[PDB]
Amino acid sequence: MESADLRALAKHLYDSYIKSFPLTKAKARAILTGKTKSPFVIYDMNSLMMGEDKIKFKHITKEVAIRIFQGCQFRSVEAVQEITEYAKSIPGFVNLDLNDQVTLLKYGVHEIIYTMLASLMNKDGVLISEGQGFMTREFLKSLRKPFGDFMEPKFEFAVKFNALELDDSDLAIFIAVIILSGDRPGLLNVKPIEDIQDNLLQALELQLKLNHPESSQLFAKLLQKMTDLRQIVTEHVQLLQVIKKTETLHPLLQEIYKD
Amino acid sequence: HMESADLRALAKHLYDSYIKSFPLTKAKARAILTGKTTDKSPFVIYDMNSLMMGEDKIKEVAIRIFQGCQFRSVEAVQEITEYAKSIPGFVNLDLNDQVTLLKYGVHEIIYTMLASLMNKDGVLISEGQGFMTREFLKSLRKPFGDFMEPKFEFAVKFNALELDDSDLAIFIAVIILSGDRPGLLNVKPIEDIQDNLLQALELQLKLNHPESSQLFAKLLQKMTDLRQIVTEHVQLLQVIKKTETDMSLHPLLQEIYKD
Ligand SMILES: CS(=O)(=O)c1ccc(COc2cc(C(=O)O)ccc2-c2nn(C(=O)c3c(Cl)cccc3C(F)(F)F)c3ccc(Cl)cc23)cc1
Ligand SMILES: CS(=O)(=O)c1ccc(COc2cc(C(=O)O)ccc2-c2nn(C(=O)c3c(Cl)cccc3C(F)(F)F)c3ccc(Cl)cc23)cc1
Repeated sequence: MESADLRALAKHLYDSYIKSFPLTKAKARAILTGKTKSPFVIYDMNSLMMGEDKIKFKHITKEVAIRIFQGCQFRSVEAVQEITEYAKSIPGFVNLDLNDQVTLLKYGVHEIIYTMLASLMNKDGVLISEGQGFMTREFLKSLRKPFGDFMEPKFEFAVKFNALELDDSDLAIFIAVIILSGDRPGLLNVKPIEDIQDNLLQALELQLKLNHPESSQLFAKLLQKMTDLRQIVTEHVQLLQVIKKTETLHPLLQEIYKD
Repeated sequence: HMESADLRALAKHLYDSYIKSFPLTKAKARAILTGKTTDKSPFVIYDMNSLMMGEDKIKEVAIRIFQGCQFRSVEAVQEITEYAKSIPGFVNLDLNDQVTLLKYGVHEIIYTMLASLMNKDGVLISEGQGFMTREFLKSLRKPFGDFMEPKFEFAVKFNALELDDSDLAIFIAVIILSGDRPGLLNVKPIEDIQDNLLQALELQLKLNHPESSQLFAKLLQKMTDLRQIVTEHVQLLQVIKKTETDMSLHPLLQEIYKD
């Protein structure tokens, strides 16, 4: 692969990335820093009870920490259809065996949600509703019994991840790399998936050297994050499993949020 | 007004979710029913002697058949639910509108998709391994005999249109997104999505059945009939319940009906 072909693959994903996802990282960083119609801030129970009436949330039908929990699930399901659509533009993806496509997404969406969620997060809280809102980390971390400790590990990850200082052109490729993992359980034909990931890895390597020439071994250091990424996704589901056996939904709803 | 290229994209997107969400396609089901094959060959159930043997093979009578359908309907509801999540726009509607669209739309879609498993003489069962003759079901006792046949009756008429899975994937999507369901909160954005699916359905049919005079018009007129048979169906279940008190329904099905 000559440099000309990789740079082309980079723009192809960067362009598709911009179209697929509602709030890019460049906009979210301008909002958080304060360089841009301020977001409505959620810092306690009373302000959330206001933000729902104001910034009318679509997941509203209930106890406070549960409602926060379920609004996240609503946003996750949405992001899953967003990532699914982005995958279709990864050169090669739509030519995979259809079962391999379903498998790659089934297993990759949590690591990619966790990743892109770092784009909307800083030390102190997280952007919501396409940047219209801001929910403080102090508030999320303070929620009761299980719900408090379910929220904080996200902020903890994102603070470490954001130290890498990636932008949207870096992330468009890094995301494509996650999807095309050849070690997902039960793939039928691994070779062409590794073939594509070897191509994206090549595109990721070059992008980083061009876009961060002063950041020694940034490529290696981001690949070690995918190590870290495997751990929080496991933690996550073993924390989901625990919520269910204690806390609470409508049978039709349960099918949507299944898995 | 969407550009032709954008619509055709929507068709391919939906056909692809259809192949992925539903296990027994219509193309496969017509391959079994036609026959001419040795491996794709159903065990036929036409009486009790055949029923007692197929259980070993395919692995009171009318009750167990009644119960087998409901277990199978629950499965189809989970399959349709997963399909709904990929209809572009669906997961972004008001959550209660989502439940409403599904609550009313699943029966209309099972009946449509059950016609794929049907010819004048019977129905595939157990993912195509089995086949149950219409005559036998029609011969079941008390109320249960007349419970099975109206499916065959609608299905023979519907299948005369000769649609394939690329046509049905869109027609199914159009059904889910009906803005005239009881109790929707935001009718406008549901219609907005349905106008695009209608647009996508018209073109697909005009291209895939160019020798079919007014196939689009005739196919929308089938949505008339479907509305009636769900009424008939739920009113015959209600009557069976006041007769067969042993019998229990599935909570997910139980939730859909109470409406
Ligand atoms: C209380 S509200 O209704 O006003 C409310 C609405 C919206 C949010 C923002 O949340 C997210 C936004 C995007 C996005 O914009 O791309 C992506 C993810 C989340 C989010 N997912 N998530 C999970 O638990 C989770 C995760 Cl990580 C991975 C997979 C599945 C899940 C699931 F399914 F369990 F949900 C969070 C936990 C904490 C926080 Cl802080 C955010 C998230 C917050 C509050
Ligand atoms: C005796 S068995 O266990 O081997 C057995 C298993 C499976 C069948 C096939 O049946 C179906 C298969 C599929 C499918 O494959 O997608 C889809 C639907 C039905 C089916 N549902 N149904 C109902 O009454 C019904 C319906 Cl439509 C909608 C909602 C709820 C119900 C419920 F709950 F009231 F039941 C039928 C009635 C007659 C016939 Cl002919 C078929 C069906 C047959 C035998």
